[PDB]
Amino acid sequence: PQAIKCVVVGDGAVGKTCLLISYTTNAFPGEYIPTVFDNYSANVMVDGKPVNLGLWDTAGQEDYDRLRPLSYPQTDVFLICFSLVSPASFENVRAKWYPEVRHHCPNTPIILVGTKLDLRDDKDTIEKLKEKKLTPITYPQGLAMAKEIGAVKYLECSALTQRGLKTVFDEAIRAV
Amino acid sequence: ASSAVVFKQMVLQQALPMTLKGLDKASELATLTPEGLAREHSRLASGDGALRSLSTALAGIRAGSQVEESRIQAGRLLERSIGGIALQQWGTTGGAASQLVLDASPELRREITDQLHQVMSEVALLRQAVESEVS
Ligand SMILES: Nc1nc2c(ncn2[C@@H]2O[C@H](COP(=O)(O)OP(=O)(O)O)[C@@H](O)[C@H]2O)c(=O)[nH]1
Ligand SMILES: [Mg+2]
Ligand code: NI
Ligand code: NI
Ligand code: NI
Repeated sequence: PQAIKCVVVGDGAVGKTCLLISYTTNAFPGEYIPTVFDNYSANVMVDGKPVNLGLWDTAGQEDYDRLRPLSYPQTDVFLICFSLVSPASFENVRAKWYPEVRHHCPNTPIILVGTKLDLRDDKDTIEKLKEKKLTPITYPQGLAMAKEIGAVKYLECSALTQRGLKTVFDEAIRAV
Repeated sequence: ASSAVVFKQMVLQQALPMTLKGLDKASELATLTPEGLAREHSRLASGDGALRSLSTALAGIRAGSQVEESRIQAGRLLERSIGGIALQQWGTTGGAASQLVLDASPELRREITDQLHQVMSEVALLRQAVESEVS
């Protein structure tokens, strides 16, 4: 069984922990657990091959910028995440995450992941964003960003409904 | 790996000075108004907004402090009932806190805001202990 180390980064509250817990436990977290540093694991079968997937959960706040790189050594694949209903978190993929990952790991494959997919069709969420003169990020925008930063894949998912969730990690694994 | 817990512990301890910076980001909570609470909760509870910076810093202290008393105080703050919901949960969106604040009456918002002002007084005590541990 191949051991694959996958590190997840992105702005605070984009859904990194929910995405990882929903995948590893098959259930959306029952409550919010702040993340400073953590790691989970899962034994999965991809293309008929057993894999021991090591998942690294990080803190998106800048106050922990000096801590995040401690999770990077020997990383096999990176998941850079942004919330599809937070244009600001999307802009940070370009302004912060892509640069940080590349600065530390210039040759590691990156999967760009749009999170909270279910909210893009959520009436109340759409309404609240409009009051702020904002709109959810569209699939095309995300795809273009993925190409801009050289991501091997652009994937969207919902940790809540689990739509597109399994594919995120199958592809992360297939990228190694 | 049992050594995986050792590394995690080393990392969490390394984060201690960083939680202090996070607590700094929580200072606006001392002057938050009931109107501001309703209006700004989603901002305060996302990114490095005051409520999320508060929850994250407290969790870091609870897990990374080598002083039992500091770990206990951080845990007690995180579990403190704010309007019936643990302080910890106020630092996120899409959950109970977001719903409660949305449907809150003026009186509940006042009660929540006052409890948050009170929390910041306890943060001062916890901070004094952590700054001492760091030095
Ligand atoms: N509707 C919806 N909410 C989500 C989803 N993923 C996360 N959330 C919400 O957003 C919050 C922040 O997620 P969290 O994983 O803690 O953020 P991070 O770990 O700091 O990136 C959670 O408290 C959830 O309420 C999702 O797929 N759908
Ligand atoms: Mg997290
Ligand atoms: Ni490798
Ligand atoms: Ni450097
Ligand atoms: Ni007051």
